[PDB]
Amino acid sequence: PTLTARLYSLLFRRTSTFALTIVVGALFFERAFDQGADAIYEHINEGKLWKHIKHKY
Amino acid sequence: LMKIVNNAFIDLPAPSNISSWWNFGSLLGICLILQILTGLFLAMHYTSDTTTAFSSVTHICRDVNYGWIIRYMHANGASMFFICLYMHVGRGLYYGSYTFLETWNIGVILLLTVMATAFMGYVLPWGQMSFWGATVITNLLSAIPYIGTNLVEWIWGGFSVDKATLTRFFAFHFILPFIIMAIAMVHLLFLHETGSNNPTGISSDVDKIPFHPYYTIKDILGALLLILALMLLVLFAPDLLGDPDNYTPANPLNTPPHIKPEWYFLFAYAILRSIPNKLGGVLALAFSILILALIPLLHTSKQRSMMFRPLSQCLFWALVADLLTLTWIGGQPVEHPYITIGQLASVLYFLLILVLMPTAGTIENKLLKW
Amino acid sequence: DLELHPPSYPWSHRGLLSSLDHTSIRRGFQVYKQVCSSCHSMDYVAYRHLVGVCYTEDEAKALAEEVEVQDGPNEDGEMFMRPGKLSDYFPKPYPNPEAARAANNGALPPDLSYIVRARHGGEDYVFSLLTGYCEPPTGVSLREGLYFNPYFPGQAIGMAPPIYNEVLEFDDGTPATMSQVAKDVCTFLRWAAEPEHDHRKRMGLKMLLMMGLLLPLVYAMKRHKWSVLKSRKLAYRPP
Amino acid sequence: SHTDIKVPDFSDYRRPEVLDSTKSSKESSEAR
Amino acid sequence: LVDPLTTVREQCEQLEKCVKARERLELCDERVSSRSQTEEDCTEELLDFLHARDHCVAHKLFNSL
Amino acid sequence: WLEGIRKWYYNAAGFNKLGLMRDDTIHENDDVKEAIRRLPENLYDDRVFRIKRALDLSMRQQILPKEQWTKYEEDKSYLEPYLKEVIRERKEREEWAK
Amino acid sequence: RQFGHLTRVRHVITYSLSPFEQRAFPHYFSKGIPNVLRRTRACILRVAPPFVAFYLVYTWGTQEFEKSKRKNPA
Ligand code: HEC
Ligand code: HEM
Ligand code: HEM
Ligand SMILES: Cc1nc(CO)c(-c2ccc(Oc3cccc(OC(F)(F)F)c3)cc2)c(O)c1Cl
Repeated sequence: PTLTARLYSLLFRRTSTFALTIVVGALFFERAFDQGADAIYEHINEGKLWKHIKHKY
Repeated sequence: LMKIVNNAFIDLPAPSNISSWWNFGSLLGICLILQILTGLFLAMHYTSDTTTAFSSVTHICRDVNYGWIIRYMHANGASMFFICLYMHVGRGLYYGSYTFLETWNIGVILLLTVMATAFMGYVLPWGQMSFWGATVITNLLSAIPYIGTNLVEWIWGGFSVDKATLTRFFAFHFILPFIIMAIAMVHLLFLHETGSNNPTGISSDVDKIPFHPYYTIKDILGALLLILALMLLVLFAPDLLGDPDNYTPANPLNTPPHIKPEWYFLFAYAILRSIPNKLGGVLALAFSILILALIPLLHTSKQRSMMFRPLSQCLFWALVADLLTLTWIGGQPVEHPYITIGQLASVLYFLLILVLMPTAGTIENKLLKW
Repeated sequence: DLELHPPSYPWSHRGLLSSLDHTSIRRGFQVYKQVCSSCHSMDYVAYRHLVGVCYTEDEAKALAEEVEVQDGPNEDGEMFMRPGKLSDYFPKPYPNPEAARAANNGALPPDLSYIVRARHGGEDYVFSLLTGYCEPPTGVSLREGLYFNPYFPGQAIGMAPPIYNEVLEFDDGTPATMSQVAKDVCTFLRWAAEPEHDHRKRMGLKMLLMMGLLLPLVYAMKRHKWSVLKSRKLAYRPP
Repeated sequence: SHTDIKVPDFSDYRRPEVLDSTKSSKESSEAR
Repeated sequence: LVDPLTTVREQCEQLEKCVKARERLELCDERVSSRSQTEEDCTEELLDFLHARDHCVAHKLFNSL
Repeated sequence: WLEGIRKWYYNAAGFNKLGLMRDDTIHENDDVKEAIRRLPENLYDDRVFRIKRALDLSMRQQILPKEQWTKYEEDKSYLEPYLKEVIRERKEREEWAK
Repeated sequence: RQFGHLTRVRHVITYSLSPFEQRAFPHYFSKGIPNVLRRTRACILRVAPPFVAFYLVYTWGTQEFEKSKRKNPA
């Protein structure tokens, strides 16, 4: 079986599980997406932000 | 058990041939809730007094935890409101929905409710255009004989705008959207006796379908693009539409050189500005809106739509230009190159409606023998 | 007679994800204090708004301890002066507008809190205002106190030239030329009328990478349901 | 009559996993 | 001590649109100054020079700063 | 010359590109609901199917191929006898009231 | 009002399929884009020309406005 079908019969079949899945993924997703944009935002504005001038003072 | 009313919103019969235009008819349900939701939290900090109001705005834009957003989700949200209307109102013209006579007239009273609401919503923060924008619009009612000076003084709580006239709006303004929230339910009730009105114009009773899976998600999709095209403004260009002057405190002893209310009046403001006379231009304004009630007595073609009337198509989108002109021509000052256009364009507005759109169906009936 | 449109200058923040060079905010604040704050009543800001942007807690608090502020009803029933604290807004120059008009040629400095967003072009205007003082042209005569600058409407302003090369000196020691001053100040003023610029772009960015990611999936979920009826053949089979 | 009826072919529209009428479903269904 | 700006204005006054408008300015300048009683001025022509100038100052100046 | 224009307008209105006819698209009112009630079965169902597919194709924004389109000479005026019959009765019903 | 007494149908047949048994976006590029054009050619003529003329009155309206502020030879 593909990952998809293995994914279906484990999680996406029983609705009680299907809601348990989403908060789990969301709970971890919050931990990645913030780190991503905060770094990209840091990266694009390299040499401008407070944390980049946080050591001098 | 009252859930069964949501047969209206769950198991409703509606067509299948439906565009994404009619999403706009639904977004106002979101904009109306979205605006109140924002504006409510917003108004936990506003103050209905002069000396503190403009500060009481900046109390939000600076010190409040994410209070700065709520001003702009509200303000520019009030503009994405209209952008749905003037696609939603132009619709029924182009698809012949005004025939639902019991409904189209309701479609007026919602509008006039808003165009007297949104006005009140611009003046609360005293942006130096608030005041004069309140003065220019409100003073026009003085044009009336024998009561003009009395009403305007009566609504000016005296002799001109002041602390009292602020507070007379913040309560008139924080209330009406609920009156819209109610009348909107009426606007749907008369519909539910007949259902929607397809682009063709034909009774599609043979091909009506549910609403919970299909148009729901479509409306969400419609809603998703709205929030997108609302987040862009607030996030990337909140200064775009709202004139910059509205951040200046208000002072009756200093006018700006150029004055214009917010952009959306301008199709109508320009009409008044064209007429050098005072009163005789006003009654064009109120008639520039109430004419929509006059249309259903001018449905000539024994067809309904304009999908099947290529001549009227040439005249319909033409009207959109004249609006997009009058939207802009009012936005610019009073000088000779433009005044010559307002005297034309404003006449074109009345002209296309009351002469030629009937004239098309008078012809198109005859090209096809009825 | 004419207006004047400033050009579209580049900046460290003109991009749709370009934030402010907070360093450039730092030296700009020195300019407001040495120069502007004798006549510009910026009221809608306090030193505590400078924390986490250009200075620290202690360094900013040092500046409130610097200037005295009117505060307190004494138990004797009077008012006194104390060193400022963070919660106090900027020391206003003059108690009212009139004294500012009397301490000038009848004209009034506008506040700089929201001047940038309250003036067409904002920074480009304000930068090109200071850096557009020039000798008058032919045929023009101007009263006393006034001066010439095209960008200001009417081309007649009661603005004494406030900036000149090495009117002051900054801390890190950059070249205190008339331009580098004008950048850091105009960079400052945008922050005054936008304490949210840094965070505006963050949610400015987080939006797309949700909506750009969602909006197709919804556009599939739409097409997932409608596909029953996007694919439907009919017929007509009477006797 | 009701025997002369026939269903058209949506093979221009189906998923690839099911185009082969000789096969069965239920091996890609769980994936679909 | 020198302003970096004046270096750039100097380089730009050599440019095409800058020089041409400068020439018209002098002709306005003499047309008025040679006349006695005129409600006229070179506020007209000065602006066409500057917007032509500052467009060059725009494109590059913050390479230095 | 005229008749070269009726045939053209009928091609520009679009409603030959959807398997429809002319009477199909009429605004429905009380005067017309009478006639559509009065039609016979063989023609009535033939009204339905012309509509029922044009809708589903105004859904997709697709059309029929050029062959299956409608032709001006074949634009049958099947409804006019049944309709003018009505408005005769209407004006007989009104003027008799005056 | 609801399903059940709307109107009459006789001798019509409907063929409809699950979504699961079919791709969501079949021939999205192939058949759509020609259909975008055909959709476009049938509207463009009676949609633009007003907006085309607007571009000219937004054009001449500003140019003729600019001149009027420039002085005259006098
Ligand atoms: C001499 C006291 C004083 C100084 C010092 C001073 N200002 Fe001014 N400012 C004024 C006055 C007086 C006006 C009135 C201008 C007018 O009435 O048009 C003004 C006007 C302004 C304006 C309004 C622009 C407009 O459109 O009217 C701005 C912006 C401004 N100043 C910024 C600055 C900056 C930047 C500096 C430092 C480089 C500065 N000011 C220093 C007194 C001052
Ligand atoms: C259709 C309904 C409404 C319209 C068209 C409208 C219009 C406006 C507009 C255009 C502004 C702009 C002010 C700015 O951008 O600075 C504004 C601000 C404001 N709105 Fe309204 N409004 C509406 C309903 C409401 C509601 C429902 C509330 C509260 C629940 C509200 C409370 C306020 C307040 C207190 C302000 C002052 C904030 C400010 O000026 O920025 N308004 N309104
Ligand atoms: C807050 C304001 C409004 C709300 C909440 C609202 C809501 C709706 C909704 C949900 C629909 C059904 C969707 C649709 O038919 O496209 C609708 C339809 C309609 N609306 Fe609006 N509307 C508002 C304002 C207006 C206005 C200003 C008009 C002006 C004429 C108007 C006229 C109509 C008409 C004629 C229809 C006919 C529906 C059809 O043709 O099928 N409505 N309205
Ligand atoms: C054809 C059609 N019909 C209807 C209702 O008959 C709707 C429709 C469906 C649901 C509606 O309910 C809502 C939802 C949110 C706000 C709203 O405002 C409110 F609540 F009245 F203020 C109404 C309102 C209208 C629709 O979206 C379409 Cl497309």
